[PDB]
Amino acid sequence: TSIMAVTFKDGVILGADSRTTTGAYIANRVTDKLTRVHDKIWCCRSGSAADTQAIADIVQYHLELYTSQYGTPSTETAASVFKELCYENKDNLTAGIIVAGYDDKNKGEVYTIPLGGSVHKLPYAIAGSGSTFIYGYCDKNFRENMSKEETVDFIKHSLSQAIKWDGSSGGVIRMVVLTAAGVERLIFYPDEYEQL
Amino acid sequence: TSIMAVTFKDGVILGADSRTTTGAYIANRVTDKLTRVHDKIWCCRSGSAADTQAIADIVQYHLELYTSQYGTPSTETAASVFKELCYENKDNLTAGIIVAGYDDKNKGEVYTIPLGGSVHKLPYAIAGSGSTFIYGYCDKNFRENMSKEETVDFIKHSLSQAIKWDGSSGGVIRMVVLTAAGVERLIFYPDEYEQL
Amino acid sequence: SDPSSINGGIVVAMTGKDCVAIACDLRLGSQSLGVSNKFEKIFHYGHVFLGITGLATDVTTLNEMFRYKTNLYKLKEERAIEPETFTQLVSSSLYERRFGPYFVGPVVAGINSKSGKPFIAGFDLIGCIDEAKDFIVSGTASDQLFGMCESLYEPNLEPEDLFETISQALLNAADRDALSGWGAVVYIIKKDEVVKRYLKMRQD
Amino acid sequence: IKIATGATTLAFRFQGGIIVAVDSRATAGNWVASQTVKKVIEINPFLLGTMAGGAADCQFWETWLGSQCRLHELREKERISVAAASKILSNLVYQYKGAGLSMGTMICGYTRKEGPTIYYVDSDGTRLKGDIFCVGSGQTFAYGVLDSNYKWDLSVEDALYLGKRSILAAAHRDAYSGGSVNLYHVTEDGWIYHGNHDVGELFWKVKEEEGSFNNVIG
Amino acid sequence: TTIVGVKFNNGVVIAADTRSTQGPIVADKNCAKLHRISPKIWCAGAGTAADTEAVTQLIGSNIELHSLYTSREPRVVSALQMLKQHLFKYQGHIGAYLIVAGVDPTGSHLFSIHAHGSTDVGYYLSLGSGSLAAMAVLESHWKQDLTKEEAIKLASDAIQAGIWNDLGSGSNVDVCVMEIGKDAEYLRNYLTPNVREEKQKSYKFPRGTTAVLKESIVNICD
Amino acid sequence: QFNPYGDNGGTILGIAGEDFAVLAGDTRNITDYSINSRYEPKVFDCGDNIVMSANGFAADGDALVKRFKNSVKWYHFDHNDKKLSINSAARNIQHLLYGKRFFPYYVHTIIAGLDEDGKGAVYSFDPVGSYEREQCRAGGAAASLIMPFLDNQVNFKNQYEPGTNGKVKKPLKYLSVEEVIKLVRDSFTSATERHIQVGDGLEILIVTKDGVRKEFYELKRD
Amino acid sequence: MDIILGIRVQDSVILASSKAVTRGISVLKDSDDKTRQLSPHTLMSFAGEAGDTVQFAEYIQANIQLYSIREDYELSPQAVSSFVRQELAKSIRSRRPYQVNVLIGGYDKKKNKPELYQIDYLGTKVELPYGAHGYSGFYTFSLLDHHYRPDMTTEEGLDLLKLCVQELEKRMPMDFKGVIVKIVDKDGIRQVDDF
Amino acid sequence: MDIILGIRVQDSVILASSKAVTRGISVLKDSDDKTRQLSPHTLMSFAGEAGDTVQFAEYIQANIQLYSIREDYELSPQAVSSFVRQELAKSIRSRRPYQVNVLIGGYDKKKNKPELYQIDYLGTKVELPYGAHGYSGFYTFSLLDHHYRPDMTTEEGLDLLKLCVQELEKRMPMDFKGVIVKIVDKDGIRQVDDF
Amino acid sequence: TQQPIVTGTSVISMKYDNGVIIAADNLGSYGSLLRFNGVERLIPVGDNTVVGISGDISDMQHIERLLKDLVTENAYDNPLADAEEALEPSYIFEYLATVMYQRRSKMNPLWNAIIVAGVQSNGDQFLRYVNLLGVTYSSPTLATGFGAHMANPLLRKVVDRESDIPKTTVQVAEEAIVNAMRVLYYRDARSSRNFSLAIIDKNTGLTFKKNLQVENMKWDFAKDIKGYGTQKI
Ligand SMILES: *[C@@](C)(CO)[C@](*)(O)[C@H](CC(C)C)NC(=O)[C@H](Cc1ccccc1)NC(=O)[C@H](CC(C)C)NC(=O)[C@H](CCc1ccccc1)NC(=O)CN1CCOCC1
Ligand SMILES: *[C@@](C)(CO)[C@](*)(O)[C@H](CC(C)C)NC(=O)[C@H](Cc1ccccc1)NC(=O)[C@H](CC(C)C)NC(=O)[C@H](CCc1ccccc1)NC(=O)CN1CCOCC1
Ligand SMILES: *[C@@](C)(CO)[C@](*)(O)[C@H](CC(C)C)NC(=O)[C@H](Cc1ccccc1)NC(=O)[C@H](CC(C)C)NC(=O)[C@H](CCc1ccccc1)NC(=O)CN1CCOCC1
Ligand SMILES: [Cl-]
Ligand SMILES: [Cl-]
Ligand SMILES: [Mg+2]
Ligand SMILES: [Mg+2]
Ligand SMILES: [Mg+2]
Ligand SMILES: [Mg+2]
Repeated sequence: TSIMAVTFKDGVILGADSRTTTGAYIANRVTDKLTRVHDKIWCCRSGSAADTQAIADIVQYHLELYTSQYGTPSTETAASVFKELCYENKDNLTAGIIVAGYDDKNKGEVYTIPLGGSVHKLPYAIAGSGSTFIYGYCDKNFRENMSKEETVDFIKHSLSQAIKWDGSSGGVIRMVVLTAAGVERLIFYPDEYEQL
Repeated sequence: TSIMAVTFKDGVILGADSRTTTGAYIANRVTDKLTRVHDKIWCCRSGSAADTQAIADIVQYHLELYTSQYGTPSTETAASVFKELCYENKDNLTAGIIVAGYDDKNKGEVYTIPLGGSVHKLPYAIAGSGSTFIYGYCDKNFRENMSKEETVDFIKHSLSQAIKWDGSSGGVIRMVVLTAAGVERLIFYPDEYEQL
Repeated sequence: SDPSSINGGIVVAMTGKDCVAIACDLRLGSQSLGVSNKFEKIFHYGHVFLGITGLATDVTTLNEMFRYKTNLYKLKEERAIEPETFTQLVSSSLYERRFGPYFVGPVVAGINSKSGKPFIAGFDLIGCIDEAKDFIVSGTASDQLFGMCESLYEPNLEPEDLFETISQALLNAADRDALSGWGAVVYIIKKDEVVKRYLKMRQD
Repeated sequence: IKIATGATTLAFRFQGGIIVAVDSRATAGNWVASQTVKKVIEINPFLLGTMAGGAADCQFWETWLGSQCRLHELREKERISVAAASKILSNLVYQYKGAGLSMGTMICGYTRKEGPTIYYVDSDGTRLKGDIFCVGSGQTFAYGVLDSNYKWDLSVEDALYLGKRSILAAAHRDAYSGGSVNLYHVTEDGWIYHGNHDVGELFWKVKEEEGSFNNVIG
Repeated sequence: TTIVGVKFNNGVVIAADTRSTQGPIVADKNCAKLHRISPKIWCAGAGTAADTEAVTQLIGSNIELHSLYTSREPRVVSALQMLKQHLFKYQGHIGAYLIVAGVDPTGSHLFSIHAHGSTDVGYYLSLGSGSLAAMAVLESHWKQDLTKEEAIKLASDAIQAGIWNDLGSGSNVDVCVMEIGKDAEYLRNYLTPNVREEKQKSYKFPRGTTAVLKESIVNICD
Repeated sequence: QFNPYGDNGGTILGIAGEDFAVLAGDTRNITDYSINSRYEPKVFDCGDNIVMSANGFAADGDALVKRFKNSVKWYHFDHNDKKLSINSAARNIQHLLYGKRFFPYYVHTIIAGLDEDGKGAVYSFDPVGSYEREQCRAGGAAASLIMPFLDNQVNFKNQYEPGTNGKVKKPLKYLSVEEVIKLVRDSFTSATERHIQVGDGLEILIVTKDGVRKEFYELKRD
Repeated sequence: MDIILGIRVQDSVILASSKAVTRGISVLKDSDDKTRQLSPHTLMSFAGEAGDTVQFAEYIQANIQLYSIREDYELSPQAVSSFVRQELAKSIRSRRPYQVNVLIGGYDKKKNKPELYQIDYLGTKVELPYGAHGYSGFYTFSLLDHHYRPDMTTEEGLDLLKLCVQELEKRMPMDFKGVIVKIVDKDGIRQVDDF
Repeated sequence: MDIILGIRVQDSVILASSKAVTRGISVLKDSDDKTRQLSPHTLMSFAGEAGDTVQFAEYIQANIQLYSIREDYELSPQAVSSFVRQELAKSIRSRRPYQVNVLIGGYDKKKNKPELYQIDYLGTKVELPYGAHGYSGFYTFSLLDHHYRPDMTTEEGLDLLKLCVQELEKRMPMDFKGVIVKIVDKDGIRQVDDF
Repeated sequence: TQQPIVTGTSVISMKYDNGVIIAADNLGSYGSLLRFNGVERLIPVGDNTVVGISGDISDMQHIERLLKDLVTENAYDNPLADAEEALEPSYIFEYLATVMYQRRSKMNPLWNAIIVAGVQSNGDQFLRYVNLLGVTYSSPTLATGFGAHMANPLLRKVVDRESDIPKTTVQVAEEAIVNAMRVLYYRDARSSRNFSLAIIDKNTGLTFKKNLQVENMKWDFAKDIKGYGTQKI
């Protein structure tokens, strides 16, 4: 996997590749790693496909029950539920999750949750095996309060490089845009991003 | 280690950090990883400090004996001697070496020699533990036939990022410039490169 | 220390024209040491026949278990259990011990009393059903039995002919296996009569 | 690969020379590879060797032994002693000790100076002179019949039967022993072969005539 | 095993080979790997044979009770959810690799499930030892907007690739077609391209060949 | 760690008649669950009316055959073009195999031909050089399936004369070349059904005083 | 770890059990009785892991004696052997199994027949004319296979047994310090003091 | 494996060695002589790894006999023991060491004194009044420590030895099939046939 | 005893009526890192043979040097080096197979899988495989690594047996190879889009095609795929 989430002026954008592997075999070349846990709280999944699915399903259940009782949960609240599961079951899980959401008060927020189950709030986050190859690129090119089009290009160029160098990453580049306007899904195919 | 060598208009430039580690302890913070095997054929050393020193010493001996008999050796010839040692003793060595040299006919050339002992001629090369974090950056920013000042900036910015993210890299950035003019040594300190 | 090959033994079952046959060797050993030449591996509950190979303690235990369950079945249902139903019972019972299984290779054989159709089936140690038209094999000489049955078998054999085919399949398979032999028994099963024959074989 | 196979071999000294008796079965795990294996190696017309452990190791080196014995008598103009022949083999395998040879054999012969002689030779270097030896997976079963019925003053006929009956006892109980029985009688003038006997037919024949094996229905 | 699933215009089709192994030995030459969870939800199974049958029957039972309780026809996502949560709980120890497909009031669906509890969505899928051979065919010949007849052809061709090129797969091709608004049609032995040739000789023995020690009539009656 | 051995599957079969001998083998070559070749011969004419096959690890098998063929060539040079008898070839092969006792050829070797009396002869070897002459021998993956069938049909084991109370055995007799080929074909079609590593094709080499003849038959390719 | 033998003859069952108890390089005792009376006409000998053997034998003994008091009736050898088998069959899949092998010699008073049962630690039961556990069978079975007749007397059975012990004393590596012999018949259980 | 004992008395050295040869669960022989005469007044007993024992003993025997012929003179027990020690000392650092333990009993004709040397497979030499190898010492030393006197006769030494063999036969787990006893004195080497 | 470091993935090949085709991608992987992108793994020997190599790249470069030296050695004292006594595919293969088996027998293998494709002097097609174990086999289609699992099934649909070879044209055979390389790019995690392809024909000789790309790929359907089961958005 190569995944990332980036905050910008109008909100936040999640990005991911579409590759799922069993050793060197690609079990799924059109995987959707960007998954909804609430209307405007999404997550990027990396690590075990089984573990990350089971976790995301439980979080979605918790946030649905939260909403019925206490109204719309914060992005911080969603990250806390993820953390609780990842931390308390650290011995039996292999899950690297990035939580991203849009509030009206707090605007775009990004929380990353590595293997151990720690939580880290950041302006942007990268994760997955392919992220290693773009730490330098992302650090040099990230700016706060970017526009939607700038942020889309940043994610596109970043994941393009991650895919190029990482054998465990590839396929299409999926993106999910979270703003006050609503939820927008984007997709970018090899013929476009490879020749960037 | 973080090391690299980059060809440009007037010749080639070698670049390296200055960190030597024993586990997490820094045994030497001012190491010189750029080493001369001939007047205008140098190498970047990564991997085992003992192995790479022993190899470079043998190559320097072979090229000195070559010069006494057959005159100045090519950069390709130097890379071949390195390869021969690394390939035939692959079971007992841990050495990632980049060979760089300046001919008048061939101009600047760069050969990289990974663990297995294979040889790869390239426009530029990166190696060492810290190189992983700048594959994306270097691929996006490298251009052929750069100027001396452009190439120095490229190496400086690249190794700056490699040092920033890699715990096994750090200290000063050493550089060696190989042109028709001669041999020039450069050094860049933390206060400069960190805040790039 | 491989539970399925400590005691040794084999079972084979075949279908014919309006009949079925099931046969087994009589050996029980402790690895190289032969211990008993009277250890029968075929049991019956009403008109349904069950052969069991593998670890002898589990063979004995499972027979006692299926006797238990088929006796209660009959008391509540007021009728004898049929082969198809019994096959499912065996499968359920084995899978109940999925993560601590009985080390066995059971084989069901019988004729449905209502339809008159010949029926055989085989299982693995965790209860996977292997239904077959032709034949089923089990035991330490299963490879040998597969080879004999696949060449010797033909469809719609008469009881007297079927007897010779299954007997020869068992005998020659058992002689190429160290842990099988020491006697043999063959059941020939018709709609309303069952004949049991002991075979003469080499005792080494 | 699998060199560790089962067997029952015996050899004993008596008034009329030496009896050698062996089974014929070879196994690769539970799989019966052969029922017709020759486990007596005819080293020369006067010397016999038994196969137990590695089949190849026994075949190869006891054939090699026959070559050394032929060279001895060409140079010395005299028959080689059983002692000297056995020691050539034991010294040889001792050189290979640790490498992984697998051997348990009885070297049998009858000479003037020695009389009937048996040496147990083994792949870890052991060389033992003795009157009765039994080797293989079924050696214990055969020993029981031998010990209880053995006497020095046995006739040639009765001694041949005893060796045959002892192998049968092992063939019956030991799973890795059986097939057929090969008999040999070693005299001062050379060995005499006393035929191949299928255990299947032999068992039923002995059961009826002897009254033994009542536990078995026949 | 080789198993596949292919979506088409008005529904979905799944297929499977019929070989069952026990080491290098073929235990069953004509076993059924297509399972019915509900009337219009079917499942192709690879991996541990007992586990695929057991897990599919358990979820099928609970799906039936659920359908009766809710007075509704069962949904594929319910079977998917119940299967994956069961498999996840057992941490891969239940070796069931499934292709779940069917039609329900929501529409037509095609999923795969792995032993550890991960699920995937797709228009074409393949599982089992011969999945690479089958996937090679699917990647070569699949297109959008397949008809019923085209999907059956593609699915069976993918299974054939497994039959011929994978030693784990063989014998026949089973198919099940689930079309919207129609009953699901289970096509047992849709193709039989591995018929055994006539033997050179009959091995029927003369009667009395086998030596017999004892005969006795067995009492099966009360 | 590097493992210098592999398993290329396949099975072979040698039968000896009165004035002839056959050495058969399937033409399939495999690694794990993949097919490498559907037609890769492993039964060879080595000269002097000797046919040979070394089944198991194909690299060791080809090396052995190659060394034996070379041994035959030098036997002619050193001994005035004398014909290498089948028994002499057998002893020579023992020394080839045992020469690598501590790093063995991972193969089961079978040779066939005619003895010095003109009678059919088959010799079989274990991986380290123990050998034996036999009327009948199957080797390789499906040996366990084929061999007990041969015992029953060639050597008439467990078959007694009808009506004789199992007292009189069925008498041994030589089979014709036609009857032997029938048994070979039926042996391989049965092994093909139940063993995954056996199939594709069957190549038989028949040896008479006239020379070495070949016959080929198709097998199931699944 | 030792020698327990059993022979069923015409009118009785004879059990022979070694007297040695060894721990390390020391024979701690040379007069150990490796048997328990389960009922007046049923005797059980045992061999296996230290501690487990006696603990198991006495546990069985207690259960059979409890049954006898409750019903005022003696269980048949077949019934006792089945009970013992089931206990071992339970044991083998427990957290810590009983590593005990047993022989059960009994005289059935209803059938007027002697009966010998062999049960290993896995719960593997067989009825036999003669039986053994451990390596003992490897030596004696060929002798019994030969000399054993089904119509033998008790005295003939004792001579056949002596022959077995002699072969064991000759060919076995360990010194097992002789055997205690006990006879089970219609009149109950008694010990042979001079063997 | 097993029992080699040695006792040095006033005027002689007595060596006792077990007769059993065991391989697996079978006693292959019960009359094995675990000793070689190195010279007319020097005897060596041995125990250890199968094959190595005899191969080593005979190799030493050959070397000492070669010396005797060359010099027309018998080497002293002390000289022979030193030679034997050195060979074992070389062996222990070889590719495959001799796993053999020995006792060397000899009568020095120049000193008119009996001498007993104990040498293990490492090349560890000690001169002793009494000695043993393996587990044998664990049983007998306390007996010898008590009953042994330095001025004993040969007959008194044989009785002391009988007492040791009796304790071994009582407490040792394995049956070693008795011992062959040999005496070394001024008149040379002889065997006690009835023990 | 070795472990491979820089590796090359599948090599695929097949026979057609007048010759053979062989292909392999231009990637040198360093574990999961796709480190080197300009690696040629098809190496021509003369004008009638092409050796396709997968596995360890350092060992591949060694074999390149051996083949290059073989051509030099064959030309020594050989007036017919460019005619009757030129190097044949069968000569080149047997040499490599000898070397591979000798190296495995010294427990120091060349960690490669090799396919030698070419046309003999009499016009016969040559196609044979050899690997680190010294194992050799021939078939109308041959492939290494993932190619064995995914390419062979596709290529065997064209040429399923010997009799299908005269019926298969160079246009059809090349189409199947190019299709197979696309499937490998879809499904092999250590593959690249860029590859090389070589045709050895008995009439038109050796045609070596560099810098080919996988094209006409299907990715559009990916946009319709949402979630992993229940998700609708
Ligand atoms: C990139 C690939 C790596 O960062 C991404 O992180 C993606 C994340 C997506 C899918 C959400 N990760 C994967 O694709 C993931 C890689 C992986 C593998 C193993 C452990 C952790 C991560 N792949 C999987 O989870 C696959 C998905 C299947 C094919 C649908 N599952 C496996 O590979 C299973 C997992 C078993 C397991 C191992 C350790 C911890 C948890 C689960 N493994 C196998 O099936 C083993 N396989 C059997 C055949 O022999 C080769 C090995
Ligand atoms: C960066 C750091 C990594 O890519 C660079 O490559 C530099 C290259 C420069 C020095 C030319 N590499 C190192 O600094 C190198 C890291 C390393 C360590 C071990 C194996 C390979 C690479 N460091 C060293 O070589 C140090 C140099 C000493 C401190 C002067 N040596 C060690 O760490 C030694 C090496 C022993 C060794 C192991 C395996 C292969 C070859 C040699 N290791 C130790 O002393 C072990 N140490 C003992 C105390 O307990 C902690 C471990
Ligand atoms: C293709 C054909 C192969 O991958 C398919 O995937 C099919 C799937 C269909 C049948 C649902 N798979 C099999 O046929 C499967 C392959 C297999 C084997 C072993 C483990 C996993 C998968 N075969 C089986 O499941 C057989 C079914 C038999 C033939 C009825 N079962 C066995 O081989 C069992 C394995 C049982 C098991 C227990 C615990 C964990 C995993 C599996 N093995 C035996 O019976 C072997 N042995 C025989 C002697 O008695 C002791 C057990
Ligand atoms: Cl996923
Ligand atoms: Cl340094
Ligand atoms: Mg990629
Ligand atoms: Mg048998
Ligand atoms: Mg037997
Ligand atoms: Mg097949």
